[PDB]
Order: sequence, then structure tokens, then C-alpha cells
Amino acid sequence: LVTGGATPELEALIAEENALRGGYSTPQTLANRDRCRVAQLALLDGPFADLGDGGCYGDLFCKALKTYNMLCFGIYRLRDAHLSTPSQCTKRYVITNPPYEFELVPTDLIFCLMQFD
Amino acid sequence: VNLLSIFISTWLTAAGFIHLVENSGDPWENFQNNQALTYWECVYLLMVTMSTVGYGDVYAKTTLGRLFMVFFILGGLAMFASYVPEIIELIGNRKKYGGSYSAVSGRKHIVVCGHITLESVSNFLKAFLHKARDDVNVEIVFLHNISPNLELEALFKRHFTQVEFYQGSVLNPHDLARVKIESADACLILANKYCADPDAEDASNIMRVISIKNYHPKIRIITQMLQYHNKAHLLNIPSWNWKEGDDAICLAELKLGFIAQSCLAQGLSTMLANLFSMRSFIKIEEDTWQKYYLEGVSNEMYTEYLSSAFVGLSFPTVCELCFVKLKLLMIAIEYKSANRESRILINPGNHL
Amino acid sequence: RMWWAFLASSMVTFFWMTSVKDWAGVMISAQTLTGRVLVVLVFALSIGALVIYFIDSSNPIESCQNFYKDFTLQIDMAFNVFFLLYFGLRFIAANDKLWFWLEVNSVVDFFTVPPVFVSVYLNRSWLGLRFLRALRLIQFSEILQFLNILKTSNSIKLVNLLSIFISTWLTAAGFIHLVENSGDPWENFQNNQALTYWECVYLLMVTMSTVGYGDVYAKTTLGRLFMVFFILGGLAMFASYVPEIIELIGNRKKYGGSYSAVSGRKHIVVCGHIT
Amino acid sequence: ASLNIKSMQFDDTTGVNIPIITELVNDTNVQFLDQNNNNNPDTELYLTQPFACGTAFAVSVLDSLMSATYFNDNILTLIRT
Repeated sequence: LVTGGATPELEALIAEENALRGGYSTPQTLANRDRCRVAQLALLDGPFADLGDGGCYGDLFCKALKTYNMLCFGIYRLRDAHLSTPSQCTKRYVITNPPYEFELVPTDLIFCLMQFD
Repeated sequence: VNLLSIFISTWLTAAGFIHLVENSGDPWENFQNNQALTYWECVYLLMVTMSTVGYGDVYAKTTLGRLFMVFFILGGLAMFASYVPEIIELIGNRKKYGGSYSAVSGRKHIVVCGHITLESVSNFLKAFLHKARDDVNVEIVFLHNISPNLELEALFKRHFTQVEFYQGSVLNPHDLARVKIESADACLILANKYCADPDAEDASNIMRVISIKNYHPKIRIITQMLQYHNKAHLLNIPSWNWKEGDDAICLAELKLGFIAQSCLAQGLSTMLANLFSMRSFIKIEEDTWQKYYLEGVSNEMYTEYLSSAFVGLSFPTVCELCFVKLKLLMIAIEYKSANRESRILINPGNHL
Repeated sequence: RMWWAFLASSMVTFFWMTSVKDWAGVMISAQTLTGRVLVVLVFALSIGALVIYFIDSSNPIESCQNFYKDFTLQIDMAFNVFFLLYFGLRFIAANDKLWFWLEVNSVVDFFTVPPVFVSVYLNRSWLGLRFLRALRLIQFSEILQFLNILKTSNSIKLVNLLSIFISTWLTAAGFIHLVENSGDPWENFQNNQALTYWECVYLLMVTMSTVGYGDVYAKTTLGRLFMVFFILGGLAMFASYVPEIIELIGNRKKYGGSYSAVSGRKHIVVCGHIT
Repeated sequence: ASLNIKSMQFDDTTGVNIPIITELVNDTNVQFLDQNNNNNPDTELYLTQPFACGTAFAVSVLDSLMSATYFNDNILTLIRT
């Protein structure tokens, strides 16, 4: 998850020379780019924007997985979103694996795994 | 034996002197002032005296008897003072941590070696001997060639019921036999993250791995490593079988990978750290951010074999069905192929 | 005196199968609650037997306690029944029966239970080596760990020291009491001293502290020999046992306390480079 | 370095057949060069496979050389030659 999909074979090639060598692009190597990456998506101006206004987390997860094959596994939520009074705090906290009935707010970020495009 | 022999000889000689003097009398008193003491009674008198007990039931009455008793007191005290320090504190020395671990049946145990100090042991015990951990039946056995200081001794005393320590070197086969490395579930090697030469310390850890695998090739070893390249040296040990549980945890690699993934998506490091860490259960009722955050913190990460009902279905379908029906989130799969070994695929596409 | 009969009895008693061994070992050790409650039960029964020993030692050693004459004899008979069953069941589970035949608890059992059986059989009781049951108070320390009462290792060590000291004190007092109530065999039991058990305890305490009053002391030859051997053993055990444990315990932090706020007095905290 | 050389692979073979001699300070570390499953890890220095094959040079043999020189001078004069 954290090393960018480093394979033991690449480790062996590094060990053979203690360096990273370039290589001409081939279909087999150009097909290695097709792996998911960690990303954060906002709900302001996108296909899921209408989900932000009180929509359930499960609906967003199912829609993302079905349409774009993005795996949403956490919410990055403003620390003062639950407060009724306005606040200037920009800091956010982490809510990993929310349940289906979780309610969203438009000012939320989604932790997701995106396929290569 | 010299001590015992000289002590018994002096005891018997003094008893004989007292017997001879007491049974005879004072020559100036015309041999009239005499007392009837058996030799064994004199032995009893001498031992009662030399213990500074002095019952008074048996004692010397003649002038020569009292004089010899006083000189026996003086000589015994002088000999004791001049003799006991050297010999007794030569003998009264015992090795504090030279014992051997006793393998209790039905109780697994692991052996922890490497850099063992206050900080490393404290961190390892906090992560391992956590209160929130329920089923921990393993006993931790530290093996290190440096005797612990006061703080480490106190820390070991605190966890005396599950933590033991032994003074030995993992590179010594005798010390490996002492801690019963054959019956150990696993060997965990800790490195010091703060050293002038990380390469030399990594080489030392690899030396320890080589020694442990030489003694018993089938044990499972988890070793902390400082630099990424040095992990290559762990592939030159034929006994090192990472497909059977042998693991190297590269501190720099994982640390900076967490940091870089946080750069890509901030807060990911906290999520990951909470996933594989154990947390005590805490209730928050007031509407705050802690209440929402703890609900996510309640989760952990597990591995499970997929049911045969899922076979033939694409990954998105299986994951969506698991989430909607089973209330589980499935993130990655272990794909085993004929061409290549098993590989971890995180969120594979619908083409799989 | 019929000390020969009981002494000979105790001396003679002194000198799928693996599945049965394991099954016995399951209910004897601390893994199961059955073994734990069995340990607590044998400890409580040992305490009761020691109390019965004190009560019977208030009486002369060469007594004629018939089975129906004194109830305490019947309760002690039941105690010995339980003890006999207990070590008989522990015997099979022994992986090395030879070593468990030469353990202190087994020795106490051999020197205690068969003498009681013979005393009940002949309806004439001899107050013999029944004080050895006190050696079953060291396990008290372990029991104070079973019920989750002792937590600090130093507290467990202190309880172990106290239990060992009390057991040795009572056992040596019992030896002295038995020897002095009777006489020397070569004097045909003519030089015997009327000495109660508590007087023997007091004498032993005065002796081990090297006070040595002399108001109560050993008179018989066997009594004096046992007193000398007790002095030797006490001095050797002290020298080889107190340094380690005591100088481990007798250590305290010099400046580990907390500040006590005195009302009507301000204070400041100075930190940093303090030399 | 010994194991790194032994684990190499070359295109026409492998590195286990490369002749190497390793200086070792400790006698107990000599057995680490033999990757075969030695049943007894308590064998003497001269009975280990790396020592018998000559692929390891234990520095401790110079103490035995000193002892032999004490017991017989001429031996040293031969060895140096």
C-alpha cells in the first residue's frame, strides 16, 4: 500500500546494482502502470456533489464502485463540521470505514483507491 | 572444605582446652575449684558462646577457664573479622541472570534479541503487551549480553508475569539453547534506530539472523532493519523463507512510505496506524469530533478466505455484495497464478 | 513408649497409562480451576491439621486417644484421609516418580499420615512428627497469587520470606518440643523436661536473635544437639539467603517524592541546567 | 561477503562453486559458511565442513602454532619457509 507496489523482482534488480536503471517501454512494462492509487476526492463540483447534501455514505460507495471502480474506505471530515456555529478551523479528522447509514456534508473528502486511466 | 575443616578443628581444640581446664582445678586453689564437664558439653558451650547466645546453663567457673574463655572470645572475633570478608564475599557471589528458561507446556513463548534498552523494550512492550489485547498467551524472553540498569530492571519487574530476561549472546549456541529457541514460536530482533553507522548495525542484525537460522532453520524470524538495501543480504540465507513467515520490517522504508502516502492523501498514516494498532474501548456521548473518530478507530484489519459462492465473480461485485449484505469492506485480494507467485492486488478492476 | 512402631511405619512409607497420568495432571495443576481449588483446599486442611496438632500437643505425647474417645482424633483421621488421597492421586501423574518421591511435601505426607493411621488403629496416639504440616504454608504465597490479591513481585517475595520464616520457626519449635517432652533413649526416657510448645517457640525466638536469656533452655542431649544444629542451620541460611533478597528490598529512591504544598507560602520551580 | 558471493548466479552456473577462502576471527563463526543442514551445531572447529575443505582460515591456529613453537622450535622454522 505505501511503497507504490514495489515488487520483489524490482528489489532483486536494485540489489544487483544498488541503482535504478531505465528501460525502453514495452507492452508488458506499459501494462504495469494499471494499479490503484490512493487519492482524496472532494464533493463540491463532481458527479458525487449531489451525494454530499445529506446523502448516505453507502450510496456514494456503491455508485463510485459501480461506475468508476473507486474504493471509498474513509471520510476526511472538517473538525468543526458538526458545530452549528461557523468556524475558521480548516483542520480535518479521519473516520475510517463509516457504516451505511452515515450522513455526509458537502465539505467532506473521500479516501479512495483510483484505477489507472 | 578448608573453611569447614579449620572451623571444626578450632571448635574441637577449644572444646578440648575448656574440658581440660574445667575438669582440673586452679593450682593455687589446691585443685579444689573444679567442675565436671563432659567433652560434648564443652562443645555445646563453645558453640553457644561463639554464636553470642550465652544461655548461661553451662559456663566456666575456674579462673583459668574464664581466662581461656575470654581469650577464645577475643581470638574468635579477631579471626572472624580478619577472615570472613575475603573468603565469604568471594563465595557469596551468584550470577543474577545466568539461569535457563523453563518451557511450560501449553504456553507459547517468543524470544526477543538485538538492541535491548529502556526505550526499545518499553516501546515493544507497549505495542505487544497491550491491555486491550485479549488472547495473548505468549511469554516474552529477552536475551541480551548487557545486564539491565535500574530502570530496565524495574520495567521487567512490572511485567514479571509475562516477561523474562537472560544475560547471553544470541550468537552463542549455548545461550541459544538456554532460552529454548527450539520451542520458541518466533524470534524478534530489535535494532537501534539512533546510531552513527546504520549499515554496521544492520550487518549485526543479519549476523544474528544467520546464527539463529544456523541453530534451528525452521524458526520464524521477524527482524527490524534500518536501511532498504541491506534487506538484500537476507535473501542470501537459504533458511530465510519469507513465504513461511520470515519478515524484515524496514523502518525507513515503511516510515517514508507512510509519509509519502500522507503527502498524496493527508490523514492516511493515521488511518493505517489505527488499523493494525489495538485500542482500548472508550465511550464518548457528547456530540464532538472524538465521538465520530472513535467509531472509525473501532475497526481493524483481517484476512479471510473467500467463500466458494464468490468464485467466478469480478472483484467489484464481490466487494459491493460484501459491503451491502455482510457489512464488510474488502480492499485487496491475493491473486495466485501459474506464471508468477502470489501477488497482492488492491482494488482490482472489473477485468479480474 | 511405642515411638518405634510409628517411626518404623513412617520410615517404611518413606522408601493408556500416560493418558491417566495426563488426566490426573489436568486437575492437579493451576491451569484448571479444579487444581486451584484443590491447592486452596489442601492448604486450608493443612492449617486445620496444624491447629489440631496444637490442641493435641497441649496433651502428653504418650496418650491413649481412642477412636471414639476424642472427636479431634476423628477430624484428624479425615484430614489424613484427604491428604492420602491427594498425594496418591499426585503420584501417578509424576513424569519422574523418583523425584516426586523425594520432595518435601511427599516426605511430610509419609511422616504424618501413616503414623495417624497406626495411632487410630491401635487406639493409642503418639504426638509425633505431625508438626511437619507447617511446611505446607510456603504455598500460601502462591495461593495469594491465585486469588489475584498479590500483584507486585516485591510483595510476593516478602510474603514468601515471611512464610518460609514462619514455617521454619514452627517446624524447629516442633522438633524441640517433641525431643524435650520425651527423653534420651540411652537414658531410658528418664531425663525429660515438661515444656509446652509455646515455650519452645519462645525459646527458639530467643535463640535465633542471639539474645539467649537462659530461663528456658535445652536440657536433654538430643535437645542440645538439635539446638546446636538449629543454630548452624539458621546462621548458614541467614548468611546465604538474606544478602540477595534483603539488599534487594532495602532500596528506596532518594528524591522520588512529591512536593507538599504549604499554605501561606509561595514557591517557584527552577529547572534547566542544574549543577 | 562470503554469502553474497555464494548466492550469485552467472550466465553460461552459480556461485556456490566459486573457490573462496575467508578469514574468520571466531571459531564459532566458521560454521556459518556451511549452508548445509548440520545436525550438530556443537562440532569442533576442525570437524566443520568449511575448515576441512580449506574454505575458511581460522586465525586461532596461530595460537596453536605458538604452542608448537614452544614445544619444538624447528617446526616454526619449517612453516615460515
